[PDB]
Amino acid sequence: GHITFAASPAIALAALPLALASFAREFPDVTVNVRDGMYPAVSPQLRDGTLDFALTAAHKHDIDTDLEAQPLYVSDVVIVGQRQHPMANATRLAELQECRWAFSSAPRGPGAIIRNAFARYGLPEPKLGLVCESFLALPGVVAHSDLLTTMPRTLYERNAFKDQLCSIPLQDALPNPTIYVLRRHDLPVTPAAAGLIRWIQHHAL
Repeated sequence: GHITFAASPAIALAALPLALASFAREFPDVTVNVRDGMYPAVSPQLRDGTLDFALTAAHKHDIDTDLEAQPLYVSDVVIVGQRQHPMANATRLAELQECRWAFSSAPRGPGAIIRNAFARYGLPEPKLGLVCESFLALPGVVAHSDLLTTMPRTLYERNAFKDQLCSIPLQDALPNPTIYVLRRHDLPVTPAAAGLIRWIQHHAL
């Protein structure tokens, strides 16, 4: 009667608090253990049963065979800088090509989202200003610098420095990651876990 799971920052900030409230009404007897986790770091923990499931970005084709992937949603990735950044009003990635970036976490390694974005539009590599694996730390770091970064729209909307940040109004396309429910496919689902996932799905809409 316990559920142990990991959640992405976007989910942890909006869907999760509402989902745990609704879930606790329906299953008042189940104790939840929630933690951060991103793929591929969660993979060993999913494999060995220490996590029941992880809600995380990943890429369909790049997930260990042991795991199934129920896609929930495509995240909304935004580019974020300090509010009066010289590139605040930029609409094309080429206009950003000389900025320094805070490379943020992603399944394929820090900055993978912006590097992939720059690559797909025929640009050279984005310039590395620093690596910030902590989504907790990221908004305050960017607010106190002229670094740009990428983050989930949910983090951009819900962080303690929101009054000191902007989102770049891009007309170019960012490779949005798909958020999955990741879990051993040989693990039957309990109605408790399944219901918690439905609630998270419901409130992330």
